[PDB]
Amino acid sequence: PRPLFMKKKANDDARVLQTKKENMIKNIDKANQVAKNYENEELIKQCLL
Amino acid sequence: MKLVNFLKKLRNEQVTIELKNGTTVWGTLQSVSPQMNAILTDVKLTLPNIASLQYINIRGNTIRQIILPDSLNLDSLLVDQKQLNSLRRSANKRPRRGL
Amino acid sequence: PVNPKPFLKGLVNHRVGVKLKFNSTEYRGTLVSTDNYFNLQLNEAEEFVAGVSHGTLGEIFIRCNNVLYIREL
Amino acid sequence: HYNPKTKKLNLSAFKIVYIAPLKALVQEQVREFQRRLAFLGIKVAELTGDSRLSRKQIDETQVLVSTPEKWDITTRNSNNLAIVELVRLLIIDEIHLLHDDRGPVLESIVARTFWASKYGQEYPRIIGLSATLPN
Amino acid sequence: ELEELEEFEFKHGPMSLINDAMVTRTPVIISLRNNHKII
Amino acid sequence: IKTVVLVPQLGHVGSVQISNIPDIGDLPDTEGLELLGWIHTQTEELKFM
Amino acid sequence: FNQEGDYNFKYGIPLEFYNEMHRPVHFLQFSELAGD
Amino acid sequence: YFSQLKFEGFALNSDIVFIHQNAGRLLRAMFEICLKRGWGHPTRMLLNLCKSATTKMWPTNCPLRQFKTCPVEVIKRLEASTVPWGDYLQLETPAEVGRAIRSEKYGKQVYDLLKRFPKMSVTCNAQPITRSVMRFNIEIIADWIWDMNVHGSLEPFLLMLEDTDGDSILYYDVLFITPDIVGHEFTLSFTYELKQHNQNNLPPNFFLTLISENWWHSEFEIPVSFNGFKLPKKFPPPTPLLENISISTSELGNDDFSEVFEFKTFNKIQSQVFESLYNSNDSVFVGSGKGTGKTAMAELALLNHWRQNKGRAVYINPSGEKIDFLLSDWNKRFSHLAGGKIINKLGNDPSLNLKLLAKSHVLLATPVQFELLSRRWRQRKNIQSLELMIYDDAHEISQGVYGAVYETLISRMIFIATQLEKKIRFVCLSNCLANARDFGEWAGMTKSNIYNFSPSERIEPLEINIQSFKDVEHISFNFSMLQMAFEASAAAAGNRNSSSVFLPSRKDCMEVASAFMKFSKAIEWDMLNVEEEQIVPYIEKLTDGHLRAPLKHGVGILYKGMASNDERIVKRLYEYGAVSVLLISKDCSAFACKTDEVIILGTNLYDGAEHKYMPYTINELLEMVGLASGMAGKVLILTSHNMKAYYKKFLIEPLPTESYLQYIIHDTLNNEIANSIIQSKQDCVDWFTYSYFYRRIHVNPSYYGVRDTSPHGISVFLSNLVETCLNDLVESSFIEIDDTTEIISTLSNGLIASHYGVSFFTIQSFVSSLSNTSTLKNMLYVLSTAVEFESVPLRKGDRALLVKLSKRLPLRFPEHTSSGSVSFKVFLLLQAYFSRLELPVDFQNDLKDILEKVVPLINVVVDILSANGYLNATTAMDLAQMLIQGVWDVDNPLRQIPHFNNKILEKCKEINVETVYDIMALEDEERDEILTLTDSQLAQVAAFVNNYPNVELTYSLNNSDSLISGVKQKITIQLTRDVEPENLQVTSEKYPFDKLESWWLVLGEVSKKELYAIKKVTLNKETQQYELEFDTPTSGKHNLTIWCVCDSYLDADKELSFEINVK
RNA sequence: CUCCUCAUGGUCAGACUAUGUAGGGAAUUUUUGGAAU
Repeated sequence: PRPLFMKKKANDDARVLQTKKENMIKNIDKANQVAKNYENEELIKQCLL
Repeated sequence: MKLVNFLKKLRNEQVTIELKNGTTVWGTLQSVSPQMNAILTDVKLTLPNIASLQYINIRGNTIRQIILPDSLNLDSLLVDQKQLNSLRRSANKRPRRGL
Repeated sequence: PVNPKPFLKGLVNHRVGVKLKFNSTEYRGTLVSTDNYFNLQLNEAEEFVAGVSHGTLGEIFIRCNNVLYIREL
Repeated sequence: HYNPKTKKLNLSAFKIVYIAPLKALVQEQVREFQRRLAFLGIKVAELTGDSRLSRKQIDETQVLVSTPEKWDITTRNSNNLAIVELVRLLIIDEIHLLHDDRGPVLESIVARTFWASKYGQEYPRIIGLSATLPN
Repeated sequence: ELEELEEFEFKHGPMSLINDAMVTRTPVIISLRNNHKII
Repeated sequence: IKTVVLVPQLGHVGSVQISNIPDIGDLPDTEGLELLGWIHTQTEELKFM
Repeated sequence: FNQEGDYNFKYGIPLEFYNEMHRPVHFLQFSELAGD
Repeated sequence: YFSQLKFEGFALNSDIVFIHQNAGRLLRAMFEICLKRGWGHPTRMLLNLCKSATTKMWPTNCPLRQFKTCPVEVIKRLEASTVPWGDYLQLETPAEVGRAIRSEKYGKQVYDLLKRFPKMSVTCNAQPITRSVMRFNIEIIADWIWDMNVHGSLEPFLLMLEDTDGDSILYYDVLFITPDIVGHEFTLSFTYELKQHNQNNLPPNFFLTLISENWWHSEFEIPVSFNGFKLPKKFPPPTPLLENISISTSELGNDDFSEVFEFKTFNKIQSQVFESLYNSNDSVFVGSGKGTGKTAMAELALLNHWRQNKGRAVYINPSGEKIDFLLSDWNKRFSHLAGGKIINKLGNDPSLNLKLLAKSHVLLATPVQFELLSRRWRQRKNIQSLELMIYDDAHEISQGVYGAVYETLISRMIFIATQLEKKIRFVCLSNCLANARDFGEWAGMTKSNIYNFSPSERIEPLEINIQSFKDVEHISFNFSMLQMAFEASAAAAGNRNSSSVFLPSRKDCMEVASAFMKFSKAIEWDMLNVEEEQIVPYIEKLTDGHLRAPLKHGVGILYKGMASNDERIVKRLYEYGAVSVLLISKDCSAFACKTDEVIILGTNLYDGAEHKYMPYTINELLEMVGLASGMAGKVLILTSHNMKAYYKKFLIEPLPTESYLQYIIHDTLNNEIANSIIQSKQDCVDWFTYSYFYRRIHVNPSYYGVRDTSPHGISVFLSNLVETCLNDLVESSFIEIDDTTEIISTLSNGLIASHYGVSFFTIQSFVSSLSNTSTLKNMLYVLSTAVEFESVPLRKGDRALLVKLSKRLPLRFPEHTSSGSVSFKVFLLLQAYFSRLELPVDFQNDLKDILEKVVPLINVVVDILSANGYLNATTAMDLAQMLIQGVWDVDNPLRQIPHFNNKILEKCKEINVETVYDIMALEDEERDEILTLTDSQLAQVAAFVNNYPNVELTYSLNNSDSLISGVKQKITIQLTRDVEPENLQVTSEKYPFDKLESWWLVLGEVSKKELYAIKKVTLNKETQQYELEFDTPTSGKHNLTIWCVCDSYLDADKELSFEINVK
């Protein structure tokens, strides 16, 4: 009750992930440094703007 | 292998160290350096009339011999470094076993 | 050059005697082997103290550091 | 378990338990036992609570000073039963604790000592120590 | 390779006496520098 | 609907900020999974978006 | 958060909107309440 | 407290001290409770909380805090950096880590500590066993580097199997990752029964999540993929048992066959099959049950075969120890009644088992042996003519790779039947199987011929009592198990019943024996039911150095490797009732001691190779429950909770049978190509049409990973598999494929590999390691690294003792491979074979197994070097000699002669003998002086001397004057033997298995280390000639040295050197 | 535990400092004794 079969029928990315990951970490690192730097203001902010 | 490691195992052990100068030492090993420099506490020391000393550090080369307790398990303490070296050193058909 | 190591290698499998620095002990026996650091192994060893036979020791190991000299007998 | 002639102490034979209700009093007791038992070369260490003894040190030790709760929980566990059998000497300090609601733990421990070990069946020495009490 | 050579040299050298001692569990006598002997 | 895909977002009351369409080709059990749509929560009963 | 930016994805169980992973700022503020 | 807040007002601080001491307790309790309940949302969060009580921190505080050496500034920076933890873990370059953590200092330290943080590449392949039961094969890799200070003793990791939501827990287990497991590819298997609705409609995936009980934020969750997993049909019930007893020994035709069975009336199950069995000649699936005699039914089949004047019979059981017992019972009775028939058991040699295949009417062999012998059916025409086969215990085709070997044999025979148009009667004897009818169908059978019964059909009602205990998964047994076993034994002993307990090892048997004695001494019953003075006369021998004291108190010891006499005494005590209790190790399930009751203590046995305990096969348990029958059959099984549902189902209900060919396909297809039946890939697919595998992949495609279920889908998936196979073979140089359907040819590697039957992977390993200028140590290592040694067991003691043994051994294992791997053990046991150490009886068995494997392997080692044309094959030959004999080449030739020891060797030095050939010239009086010993040993020595020939090496060259470079130059070497052999048997004490002698003729030049020619010869005659067709070397003068080297006997090396000038 | 070597990440113009599945701490200036009497 079983049919016969035919053999003819069958017949860098990781580095990029690690890289984009490194750029994500570094960018978040620069951003975090910016947050640390951010961590009177009305008149000074008016003078800047 | 290195017996000094076997000495390193000997912390908190009460021992009597005979020394090359003939001095007898009795105390609990706090540590032994790899130099076999032995630091001990609660030490009675007899120079060739005992002096009682809180802590004594002995330079390894001066140690003649160290007499260990008879209760110590030498079979267990001797085999370490070989196992550590083995640990440092360390397909279809996988299951010989079935269901 | 004839080095102490080759002379000693040729001395293996021969009856030898070794005078230690103390001179308190000399050992006469067949020279079985010697290692690179020059420790000595003798067989059928005999001990001569003060030039007289103390006794027959047998298979014996001599710490290198004690050896004053070795001579062939 | 220790010969008068041969001065080697037999470590693996006897085991000792001292039931002191409080951690602090356990501590005090332990220093006392160390002071008095130092000449035989005995390890007197605490089994209870902040003591934090593991599976091994119990085997290594000879004299134990425990609080009732932690001793109950140690002897309740099925794997250690060898240690429980090894203990010859069960000391109960302040048996008058039975009045208070921790005392239930002591009587449970007592019941376990008599009734629970019948397969080895050698009953340890039990010493109660208490303030003077009626009945 | 170096480890192998060291173990082998140890085996066929004068060290063979103390190696043979450990394997056979045989007694040996050691003349020491203290003028004491250990059997 | 076999696969819900939860994505980077910052929500507000009645509004939300959402990242791009996800690139999920790498994972298994994705053999041509088409993009059906998206789902969201609200508290107001509307017949329109 | 970046409105257009790349992210890796995986199968798993999603967390609560207010869950410990989503509220890290609160722990530094919580211990910072007593300070040091 | 989680956040580390010490306080000024100390009332709060006192309360928080209380919470400090009891918090991890309470939380841990809640976690365990939820885990018992099987609730997904709470259990993970509770596990995190427990971790937080233990290590005092939050998830949002980085796990670097719990390192003792990690500094404060760094952890502050990471807390404030708002970065996913996975990214930091994925970072590799240390400088790049320092840049990522934005402090250049300490970066290297941080990366070191990361590689000290747990990191797992985890995979899981689920697969259904049947529709209800679902087995998960998990591959758990551990990439982190160990530290005893930081990590501690071991790493407990909780493995959760939870549903697609994460709502409820399906299955859970705690697993210990030891220092040995880290970095190895570690498989973990478990089963789960499904629900009714989840059975009907099934989810896209289940979540498999690993969490550290200690380490923070491990969180490795890999989806367990269900995509088009289609479950099979409802299990069909077995053929019914009608009520008839009336079939008996009177029905059979000739009355000489009625004196056989030592009973008259047959059993209830045998009476059902008897009509199709004894009368007709058709293909019969006899089927089920261990207790109901399958031996008896096989006997009937054999008689039916003889009755028709047929005469060739193949009885195949996988258990080699019960084969021997069955041979002992058959030869004394069956053989003499027909009156001529030769019953034999096959040995390790292909040549010897061939000569037995000729001489003997009936052959008994393991599937591996007879598959290896029958691999060339075209070339051996005796195997084309085999009329009748009994496949005994066909349920063991499920068992590992060996079951796949055994279906390769079955498929090969069926392919032979179809190809040769031969009528071959297959009698398939097996256990209760749910998928049995499909299995018979593929064998050329009919639904009427198939008889499958349920396990409950047996005639001795047997209560299977399974009892589950806690924290047992990581241990062989615990103390509660031991008590309960003792209680059961006491019930049996107080009753008239006799009882037995089974154990993982000899060590475990000893431990349980001492324990039992301690239990007995207190209670009334230590009783042996016999006086204490009777028992010492039986145990006078005292072999098995501890078997005395346990057996003296009424508990016997039984394990493989024992002194046989001593074992037999134990068994006799049991049968006579002297010992009411018997402790049998696992491997001795083949020794069937009928019991009134059976206890099974521990379901977990340790193997080193796996590096964790693994539960027993349900097959082993079956062979372990066949022993006991009553007044009422009683079986106690001491099991875990995780294994309870697996044993409680598959013991009572039939075993679903599957096919493991998909693992061995490389080797199998290699074999087919070597036999050149499969000329092309089309030919191979048509060959895979005969597999029990094929039928199976159709009925249950989800188990084999073929997602498409359909004729086209099957075809595509199968062709994919075979294509992958062919690429491995051409890359490994087993074959070659070229377009003109398509043409495939065989190379020298595939030839030998397929002929000896060594697996593809082993051959590939040999190829990778073996080169020119290789040493004997390297060759021996290469030999030790193989897949054939997977079946050599280790529990922890074998490995530690290997370390202790290594002081005393001639060689030293290569430093860059793993000590725990079975290869190192094989290495040291070969060392202990070369030097005759006094081995523990545990290691003797492992040595025996190794020896059963090695001879083909060492043949492959010498021949592969010949194929690569290196003259160092001499050393391989010497090593092979050493394996056949048991002595080194340089150590002493004298020790080769059987049963020599130091003292006796000295007498040989006394008479100044060097070679063995001088012993042949000796006379009787001198021999008597040398050996004073027993008569059997003297006889074996005499046989050794006789069959060890003094053979002379002579050559005759065609033309010495005309010598042309690069031409095929035929030489005729005349070889002549001292005595013409009666038979070729090789005699060795330390190599128990039988060997036929052979020889290698060798030609090569010493300085270049080039072997020009080699040939193998079996010298039956006294004098022969052999023609080496060998290409000549380059121009000029060429040294050519011919060796005649025996495969068996050392110091037989006969050499003749001659030089020719080639133009 | 300590010093060296090596590797390494960083900083400075070879040196310094943290970490390390690393090697080591018996042949003249130190730790495998010329000490012993």
